Amino acid sequence: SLRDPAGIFELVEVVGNGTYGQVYKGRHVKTGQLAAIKVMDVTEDEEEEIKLEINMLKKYSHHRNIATYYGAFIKKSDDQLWLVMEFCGAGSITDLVKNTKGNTLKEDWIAYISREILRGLAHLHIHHVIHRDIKGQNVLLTENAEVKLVDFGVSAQLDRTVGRRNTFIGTPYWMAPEVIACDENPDATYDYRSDLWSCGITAIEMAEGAPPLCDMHPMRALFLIPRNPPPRLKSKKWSKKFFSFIEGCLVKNYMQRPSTEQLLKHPFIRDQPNERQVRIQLKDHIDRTRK
Ligand SMILES: CNC(=O)c1c(C(N)=O)nc2n1[C@H]1C[C@H](C1)c1ccc(C#CC(C)(C)c3ncc(C)o3)cc1-2
Repeated sequence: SLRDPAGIFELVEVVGNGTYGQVYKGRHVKTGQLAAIKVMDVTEDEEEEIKLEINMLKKYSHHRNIATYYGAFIKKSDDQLWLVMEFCGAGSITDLVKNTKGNTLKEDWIAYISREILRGLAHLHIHHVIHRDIKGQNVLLTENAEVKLVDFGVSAQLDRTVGRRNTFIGTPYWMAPEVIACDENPDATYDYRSDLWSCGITAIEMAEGAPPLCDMHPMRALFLIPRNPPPRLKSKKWSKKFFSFIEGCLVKNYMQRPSTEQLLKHPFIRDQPNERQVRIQLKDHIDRTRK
């Protein structure tokens, strides 16, 4: 039932990569409006599973902190599946830190971005959806400094032979301990609280420019996350509220880790006086980097 994108959408250039496939800057032919397009090689037997993934994307993307779902297309050739969503022109928060002097963001910026992540997560969690891949690369900015989540998990449940696009393991650095299977955790599953650990790692990334364990081989990092104590910010310059926020996100045992609603009520998230100027400071930084 998925039509060919010819005359509807066109690919302009590559903007990045997912765990599988590539993400392009795309254009709606008739209006010229931009859209981001996730292009992945798919076989004709993957079709039934993809249709189930589509309905999940459509249903839970209707929130201002989640990139909006536009539509799905199959470019016949293996064939290509095109997942069309809202374009977030200012790129990822990973790019934002990398393109800032000293590779560090102001604490009030971290507070604003983290709250927006948490609001997007709260919307997903209330609908029984775990994001499963929160990281700076999956947290995007638009031209008017709006924060949007991308690439929330839509797979599994069919017991089938997992399709090629779902056979890859991404980066481990933002993974919660409980998600990594070991001798004491044979069936390591995602809990909604696994996203909160990832949110905490993302705040360290905004603060230091890199997640903890960045100097290690990804396989070595995967082994250390379940064994290592909660990660900490290296500098002492940070406020007591920021250290307390990181502590909450990064409670080692997920069983005592706070919920998304509890973390949205944390003073570092809840008490944002300079909220108005932060959004202005971000918009001005977006334009400064663009040119
Ligand atoms: C400048 N923009 C981007 O770089 C940009 C944009 C975007 N939407 O603009 N999207 C991405 N990127 C980067 C590549 C990687 C991060 C990346 C990686 C994965 C994805 C994605 C995705 C899907 C599953 C299609 C989605 N998410 C939300 C919905 C409704 O559907 C998107 C992106």
